Amino acid sequence: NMAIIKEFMRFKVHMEGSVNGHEFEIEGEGEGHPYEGTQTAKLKVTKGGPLPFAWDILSPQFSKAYVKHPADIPDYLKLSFPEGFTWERVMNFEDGGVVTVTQDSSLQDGEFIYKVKLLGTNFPSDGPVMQKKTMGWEASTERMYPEDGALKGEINQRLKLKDDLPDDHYLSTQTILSKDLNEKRDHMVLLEYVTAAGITDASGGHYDAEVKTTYKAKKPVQLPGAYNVDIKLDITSHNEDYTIVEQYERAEGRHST
Amino acid sequence: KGEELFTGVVPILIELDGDVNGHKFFVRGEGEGDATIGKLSLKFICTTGKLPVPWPTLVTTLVQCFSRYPDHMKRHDFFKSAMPEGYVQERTIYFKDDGTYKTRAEVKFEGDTLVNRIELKGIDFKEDGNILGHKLEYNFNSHKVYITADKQNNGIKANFTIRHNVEDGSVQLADHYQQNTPIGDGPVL
Repeated sequence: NMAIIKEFMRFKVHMEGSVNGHEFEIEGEGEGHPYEGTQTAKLKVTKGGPLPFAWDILSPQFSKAYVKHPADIPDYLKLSFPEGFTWERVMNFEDGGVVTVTQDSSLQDGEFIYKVKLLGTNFPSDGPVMQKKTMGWEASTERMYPEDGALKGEINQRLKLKDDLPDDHYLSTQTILSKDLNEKRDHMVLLEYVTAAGITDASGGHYDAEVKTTYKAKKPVQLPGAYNVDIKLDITSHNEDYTIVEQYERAEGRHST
Repeated sequence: KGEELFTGVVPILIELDGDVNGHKFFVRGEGEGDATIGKLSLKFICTTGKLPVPWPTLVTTLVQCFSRYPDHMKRHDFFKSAMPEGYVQERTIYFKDDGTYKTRAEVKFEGDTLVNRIELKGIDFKEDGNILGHKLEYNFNSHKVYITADKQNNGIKANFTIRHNVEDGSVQLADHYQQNTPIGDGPVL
């Protein structure tokens, strides 16, 4: 009927959080097309600015009512309204850093209301998060599936690191020198083979996080089967110290197999 | 990026103006590199008549952008990254118990061909030494070029030792100290 969620919706978001002992608050405004899978937001740091850490760990915490769902796939979070839903999330980064979130999504006066509480913990001081070496998120796929009477999701999320240098490696060389027997000038004929080596593991460009989210509707609505959601988050702009940031996201659901 | 340029066979032009202990010479060469297999096929010609130095000594001097970088190491390729703009390759070669080469080269794209233009100056070479005396065998051996990226130059550093077989059975070593640097001003990655 689309009487509750319109084709275009605005939301308001508040985040209070503490990362490595640094408190802060963020208030922001956003808008988008819930059925098209597209949304934007402009965030402002209202307290504890500027932030000593990378913005990229906060960006995924700013909206799953905006995911585009096929008709045969029940939209669990859309159906949760007007009452709304909450979600809680655990991000485990490869270097031991952890981000935890609890959020509340409600609907008032034709606008979504987001309330966020966050903690980052055990981030190494020379790590890319505290060193602001992150370049933003790679496109993600969240595996969704019903469990414990709720909707859960699972992401292997790649964060791009600031490009440093070639690092350390070597080149293996082979060369044969010959002569052209019909060549009347002093000359050298050469054939050479060079291949690079010294690095196996292949990833110094990326910072990985194991993410597990739980989405609970405040009222008992219909749960979908197991499926996937493709997600891409972009930072469209920002100021120098990242106290003002604009974001964009596209998310669309599809069948798993 | 630049990897697109090297996805296939690339024609090569090389020009060298040398000076060694006053002996002046010019060497030109032509051929094609393949970066996918890391192969080089080239023929070089001295236009000044007799070459005052042995050919093997000019080999390292005479286009590492054609080195094959395995898929996982592709982001670590400095040479292809500077293209088409190109890079400046400087070396100082210490020949054991002998003189030293000093080279400055610009490796870039002129049209569809990869161009390497070198300027070489040798000094302090023994008149009866292995180089000026032409005692080196005609052949080359396998080596390892150790590459480390250096700091403020927005580019890479390198060093390695070349083993030149001497016809008397001994070995003439050449210590290479290399540094590179882009041409265009901006991000390389």
